[PDB]
Amino acid sequence: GKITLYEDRGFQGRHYECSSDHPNLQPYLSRCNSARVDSGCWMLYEQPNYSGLQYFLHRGDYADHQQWMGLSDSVRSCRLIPHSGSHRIRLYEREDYRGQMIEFTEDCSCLQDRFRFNEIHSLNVLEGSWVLYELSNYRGRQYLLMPGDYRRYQDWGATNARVGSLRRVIDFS
Repeated sequence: GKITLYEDRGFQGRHYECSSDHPNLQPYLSRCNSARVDSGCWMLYEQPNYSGLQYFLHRGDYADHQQWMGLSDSVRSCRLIPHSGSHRIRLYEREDYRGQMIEFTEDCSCLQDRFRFNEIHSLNVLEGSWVLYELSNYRGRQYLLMPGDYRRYQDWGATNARVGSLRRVIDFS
């Protein structure tokens, strides 16, 4: 994958290119107001070491941080999200894989049309990477999910269990 991050909007100003995870962009990039993703899928983070607010970017041209729903021009680390050639996830009503479970292999724009709960308390990412969204239609706080176990909502970086939609991490090209 390849991404170029720019200090000013419209692909202007000082910039920095990444082709792998970068845990601390601060020396190389003082702010981020636009990005061009040439390939791969990326998660931008407000704080170093993959912490703070998260934002999913795929291939394309993002002329303003608002296009990735960025709440500010602070981008201080980024992950190259591993490609996968399938997706499967189990979402659970309660912590520790308890209660009702609903399984997905495709995107879901409104979890509540499939599952009566406003919250998911644990999940198992069996195949591929996903972005979990606080709100329906891929809005609100974003949480990158990579293959592995998540016994509690705090394991995906959330401060509560609210979930509204779920998206596979896929490069269309």
